[PDB]
Amino acid sequence: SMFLPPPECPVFEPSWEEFADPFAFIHKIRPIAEQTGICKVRPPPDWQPPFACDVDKLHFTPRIQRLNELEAQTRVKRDYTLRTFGEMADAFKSDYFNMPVHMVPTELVEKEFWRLVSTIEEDVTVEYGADIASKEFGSGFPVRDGKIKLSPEEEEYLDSGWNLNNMPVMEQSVLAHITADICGMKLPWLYVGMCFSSFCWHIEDHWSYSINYLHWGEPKTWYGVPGYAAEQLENVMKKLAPELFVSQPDLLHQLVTIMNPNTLMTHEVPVYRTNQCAGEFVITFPRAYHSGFNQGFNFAEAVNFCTVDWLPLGRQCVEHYRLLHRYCVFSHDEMICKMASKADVLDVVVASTVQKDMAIMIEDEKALRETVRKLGVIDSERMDFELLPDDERQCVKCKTTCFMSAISCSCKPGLLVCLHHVKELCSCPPYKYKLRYRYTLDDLYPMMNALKLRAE
Ligand SMILES: CCN(CCN(C)C)C(=O)CNCc1cc(C(N)=O)ccn1
Ligand SMILES: [Mn+2]
Ligand SMILES: [Mn+2]
Ligand SMILES: [Mn+2]
Ligand SMILES: [Zn+2]
Ligand SMILES: [Zn+2]
Repeated sequence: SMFLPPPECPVFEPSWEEFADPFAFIHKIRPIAEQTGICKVRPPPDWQPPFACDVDKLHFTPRIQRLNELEAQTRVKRDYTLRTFGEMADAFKSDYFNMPVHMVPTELVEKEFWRLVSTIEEDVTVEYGADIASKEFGSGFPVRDGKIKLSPEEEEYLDSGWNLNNMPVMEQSVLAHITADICGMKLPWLYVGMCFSSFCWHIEDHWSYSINYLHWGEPKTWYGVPGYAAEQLENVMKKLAPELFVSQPDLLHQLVTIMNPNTLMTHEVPVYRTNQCAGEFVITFPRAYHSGFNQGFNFAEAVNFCTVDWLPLGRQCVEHYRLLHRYCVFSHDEMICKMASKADVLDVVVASTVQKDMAIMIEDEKALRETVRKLGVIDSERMDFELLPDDERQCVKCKTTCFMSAISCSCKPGLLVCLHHVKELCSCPPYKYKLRYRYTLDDLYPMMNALKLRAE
């Protein structure tokens, strides 16, 4: 056999009552769906957000993609309109199979994708569209304030919990009250697909959820691995493609690849599949590896998503980043402290969950400060870390974005290390160093206490 399709991931068909609140729904399905990494959600049949777009006025520049298994691709890096892209895309698939596009079976495209990527003699290239929601490339969902009168049907979906523009700013999102420069994680991204255009194996930034909606067009085929098996997958991948695991100079140089799910399955990594059709959602859970390809010309929209369930995994993720020397998108501790400073307006369940994470943060910080004092760092000064651009507050050694504290030395102006890397700053003795801290321990306990009062 060439390709043995992985088993199907779970599919949910919520009632209107179940669907109305996405956070409740996603919490409810977690015990099932976290075991598979991905799941598919079919909205109720009358949930039909209208899509409108001028195919001649929307412009984008897609990336050329070689389709070679295990070959390195960079995670981010010729102008088309949506019309001219669609014409290219349709002609490509039509010519590839010598058939009309709807007649090409999904099973065949999948088999052929996996043949094509493993065959060295084949050098098939396609074009992959990825674009932030913006003035120049709008969301597929309705949004306010475009200097345009919206239809009543459009207005029905402005405030939907499953309008991907709203999910990050709803009260149950833990990023709802955050306002650091992290646009990539509260704003949707648009993906214009064609036959075989592919998303390599990856997990989301900070191990966040993702929500993915296929607005229209031909299906999107997915493979997913549960969070629990993330390190098994990485070990399998490292053995077969070690070049992908060399550390990156920055966060725009991440290496990813196409890899046959049968290889993962041969090494006892659990993998699930689905074909996502127009009008369906795919949800990826924290640290759930996923990859896939498009069956044909299509239009998808996705957003990162951080719930109360995610919060403690977010802390683990930043620890894992420190161990790997990987750059952070934002400071998790900064997020926690921001939320604490708004305790009175938080959702009560969010308040309760932030309180728990904050207690861990404070105890770890207490221990770290005791440790650096014993190393002979004596001098200290308060510092408003949040005011520094990220690249001015990264640990020299592990690249973590500092917030709670860091160590500086006047012999190396502007350099910082986190409290795990006091020995990596410079050759001067520790009495010349200064502990730079955002809060005293006595500042922190009342912040956590406000959260407790809000939580009731
Ligand atoms: C939430 C959107 N986002 C942030 C974008 N930035 C990293 C640039 C992602 O990474 C999503 N992960 C990539 C991806 C693509 C696709 C696709 N082309 O259908 C499906 C699943 N995952
Ligand atoms: Mn090939
Ligand atoms: Mn993704
Ligand atoms: Mn001062
Ligand atoms: Zn460090
Ligand atoms: Zn020094």
